[PDB]
Amino acid sequence: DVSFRLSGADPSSYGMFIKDLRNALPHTEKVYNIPLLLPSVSGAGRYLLMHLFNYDGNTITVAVDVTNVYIMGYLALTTSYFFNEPAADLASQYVFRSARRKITLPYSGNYERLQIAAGKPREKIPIGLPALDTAISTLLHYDSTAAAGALLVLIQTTAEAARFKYIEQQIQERAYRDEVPSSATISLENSWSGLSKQIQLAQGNNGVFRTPTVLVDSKGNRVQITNVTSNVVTSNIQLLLNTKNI
Ligand SMILES: *[C@@H]1O[C@H](CO)[C@@H](O)[C@H](O)[C@H]1NC(C)=O
Repeated sequence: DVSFRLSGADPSSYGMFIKDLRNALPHTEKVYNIPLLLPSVSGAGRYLLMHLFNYDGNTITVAVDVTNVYIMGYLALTTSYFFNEPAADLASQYVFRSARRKITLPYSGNYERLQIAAGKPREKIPIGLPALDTAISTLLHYDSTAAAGALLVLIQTTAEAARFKYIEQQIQERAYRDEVPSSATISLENSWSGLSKQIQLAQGNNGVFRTPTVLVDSKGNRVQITNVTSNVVTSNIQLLLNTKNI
């Protein structure tokens, strides 16, 4: 368990939640000083439970695969909800078995299918701590269209912030006012797998990527990352997806 309370939340307590989230993910090595997530984990140890409390103190518990930071499903009162995909179905064998009923959401967890279900891309969905409080409250009342948008908010404010310090900082800036994610934020989210792969390939290649990774920077400009000396590698990314899962 890691925990976050929106009641009384500020940039510091959110920082501590994101720190806790990162520290709960097991790893045996660092690659260029960045934790390398495990190739796999067998049984219930695969999944971390995040306890989130909205402002009024209602709670959901979110199940996260510790090898890839993917949200598999969540529990809200006595009802469990899982994405419609095999990994989630497998997770439902291990978490929230005490739920009185289990609902399978009518989409998978990937951004493309979530955006379809929600009626909108995530460029247009404001994120922040208030949006996170809203998302928690939404997931309490099954509505599958509303839940898709809530889940885009949740994934970005939790998993994506764990992966990148820049995104954590973006959410901290939106502690008391939501705002659509920066282009750079979207870019990083979409590049995580690729960055993770190229950082791993750079080991044995003198710190140079085999294939450059294109990102958008904080001013809106398209930039190529070619090696591990980039600030994206030294001072941004916090977790690497294992190339075994790429
Ligand atoms: C790698 O990227 C840096 C930016 O960090 C750039 O200035 C430099 O020319 C590149 N160095 C190598 C060894 O490719």
